[PDB]
Amino acid sequence: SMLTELIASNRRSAAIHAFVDTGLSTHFKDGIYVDISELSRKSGVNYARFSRLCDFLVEMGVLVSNDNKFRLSDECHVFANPESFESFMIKLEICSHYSNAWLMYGKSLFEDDGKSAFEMAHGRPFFEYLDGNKFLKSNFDALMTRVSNLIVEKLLGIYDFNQHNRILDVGGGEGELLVRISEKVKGKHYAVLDRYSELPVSDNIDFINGNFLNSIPSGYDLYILKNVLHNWSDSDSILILENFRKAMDKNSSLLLINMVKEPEFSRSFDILMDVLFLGKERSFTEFEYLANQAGLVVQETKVIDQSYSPYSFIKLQIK
Amino acid sequence: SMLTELIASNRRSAAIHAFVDTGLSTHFKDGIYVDISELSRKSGVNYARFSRLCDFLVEMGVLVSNDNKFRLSDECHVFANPESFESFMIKLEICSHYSNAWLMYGKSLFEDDGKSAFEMAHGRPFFEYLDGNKFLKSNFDALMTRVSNLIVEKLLGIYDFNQHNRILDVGGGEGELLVRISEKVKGKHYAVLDRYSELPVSDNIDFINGNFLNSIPSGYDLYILKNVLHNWSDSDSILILENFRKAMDKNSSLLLINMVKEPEFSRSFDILMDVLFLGKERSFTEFEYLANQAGLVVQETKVIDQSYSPYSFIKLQIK
Ligand SMILES: Nc1ncnc2c1ncn2[C@@H]1O[C@H](CSCC[C@H](N)C(=O)O)[C@@H](O)[C@H]1O
Ligand SMILES: Nc1ncnc2c1ncn2[C@@H]1O[C@H](CSCC[C@H](N)C(=O)O)[C@@H](O)[C@H]1O
Ligand SMILES: O=C1c2cccc(O)c2C(=O)c2c(O)cc(O)cc21
Ligand SMILES: O=C1c2cccc(O)c2C(=O)c2c(O)cc(O)cc21
Ligand code: NA
Repeated sequence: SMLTELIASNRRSAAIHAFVDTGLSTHFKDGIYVDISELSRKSGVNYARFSRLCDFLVEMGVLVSNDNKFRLSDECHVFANPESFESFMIKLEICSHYSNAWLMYGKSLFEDDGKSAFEMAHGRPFFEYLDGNKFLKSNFDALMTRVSNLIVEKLLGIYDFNQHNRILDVGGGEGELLVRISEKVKGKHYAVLDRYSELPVSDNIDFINGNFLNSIPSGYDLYILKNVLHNWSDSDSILILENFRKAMDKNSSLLLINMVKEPEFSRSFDILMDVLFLGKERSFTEFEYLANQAGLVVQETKVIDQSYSPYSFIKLQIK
Repeated sequence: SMLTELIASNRRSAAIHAFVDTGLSTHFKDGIYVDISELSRKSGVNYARFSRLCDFLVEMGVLVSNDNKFRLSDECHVFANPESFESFMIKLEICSHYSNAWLMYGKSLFEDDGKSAFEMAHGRPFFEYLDGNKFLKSNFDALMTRVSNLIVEKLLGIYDFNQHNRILDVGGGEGELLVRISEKVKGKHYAVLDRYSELPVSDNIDFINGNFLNSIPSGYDLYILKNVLHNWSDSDSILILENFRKAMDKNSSLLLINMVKEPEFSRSFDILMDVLFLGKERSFTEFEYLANQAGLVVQETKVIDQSYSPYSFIKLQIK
């Protein structure tokens, strides 16, 4: 049936997880045809059982079968690279913490606590729990770094960064957005604000330990907020954009950059943001509405096309 | 993207799970259009957050949206019935025990210990663990009961049960197959062999606590073995069929009934049998081979069509 295979959709995720997390996928580099019998002798993986997994991977379109051998498909070459963002995605997707968060999702819909399904399972909100968990934090921060590394080339193309002097990336994570921007845009003051127990170090990057719910530091003329607001509710999103308006002067600009809600694409991510953060995906006009409540105005609006999702580039300034 | 939504396939299962497990799907009986605002006041679910889950269910084809109201699809009416086979399926599919089993699947490929990924996660083989876990056993036994109730109509159609006198259903679970056969085929002796701590009770069904790995009891002219062999290896499958031969005489008949591997259908179930049992999916000829190794001869092979999978009906006698 099609409904029973829809019920059994998790089996598709778990099969890819077993293929990628073990490191078996890293034997399929440069679109080579792998002999599974030779892979069995080299790595010690069970020939008969892994051959059954490969047949299911061929069904999913991850592998391609020819000449009694298997290659990764054109689109699934990323699984050969353990450094790829797709590798970090599946490692987090069906991990025990996410699984337990999903099992509290149903129950979380009836609660008016303000606690996410993640918090009900674990006892702390996502980012606070990550502070005491290397696995979740390292994989999450790594994923955020890879997607930051992918988009940066297009950001520099669509927006002139040389017109600015003092740049702050609010919730910048490991800080790879401004590090890569600073390499191609020279002789500027660069700062990255996030929650740091230990401050990261990089040449001409000012790492700040702070909280964007409490306050943003003033005196900067370019502010960046990439993939933050979709981890928050409307009220918290307004509170963040309010703290920008207090900090920002007349000359200042805020680049609200985020994955955007387009009808054509999947709502699956919208549900994940509800489970992990009690947040949501938003459209251009939804982002614009929250900005208007905070006391900000939309000057420019452009779309950035990434492989996995469309992005919403919004240049905001104060009233 | 197509790759990231294949990676995020677990989100479909988990979204259906939250919809069914809570009992929100039971409000969508007989294809009625549910107002979510009305459902919010009645049951107490968050309006905005459940509305977002419904929009994702519309994308999956579980719900249909017309005039800001949601009904179940023609195929997905089953989710309205909490005692449906599909309702028990999703309740087991992404439960913590299955999740932890899948997370040991990758590691289990490199072991030649004879331990399933389930046993590696939980410390005992599947059925032995179900003895000390009512959640898994009651849901599993219930699922096996519902699929037994679905097939019995077609099974009575394609085989003459009136010719037989003494009937034993080996690994018959709660015994719903023989109970439904006994209701229409009257005046026969009926017995259901399985692993019972406490014997089930039913009108003229002889429930036997036993072990088909150890021996099958002799003195029956009809034997049934439905959806057992796909929970076992080839050697264990041969051991069971050998125990049938030693039990059976020249006039005896064994109905080997099981979900069969057809190229057209998904390999997803084959991987689940590997994770849970170290079992496998098998074709007609593969089933035929194991029977011939055990010293059984095929009399009559037929195909039974079911909604979710094709079934192999193999009549076996000794020689
Ligand atoms: N109260 C808070 N103050 C500052 N940073 C916070 C915060 N709550 C969450 N964050 C940070 O917000 C980030 C959200 S993920 C986005 C990371 C980065 N901007 C990127 O696009 O790749 C995380 O790095 C998290 O640590
Ligand atoms: N060693 C053993 N001896 C007897 N029954 C066993 C067994 N190991 C597993 N079983 C039983 O085999 C069944 C597998 S599921 C099949 C149940 C039923 N025949 C149906 O098709 O619906 C379970 O009920 C399980 O309890
Ligand atoms: O894959 C992503 C992701 C990709 C691109 C941009 C993103 O922001 C994310 C993101 O936030 C995210 C997440 O919060 C939790 C996840 O398990 C996975 C992802
Ligand atoms: O849905 C089934 C199922 C359906 C029909 C016939 C079956 O045998 C099964 C079965 O065995 C099974 C299982 O062993 C574990 C599961 O999580 C789900 C199922
Ligand atoms: Na390896």
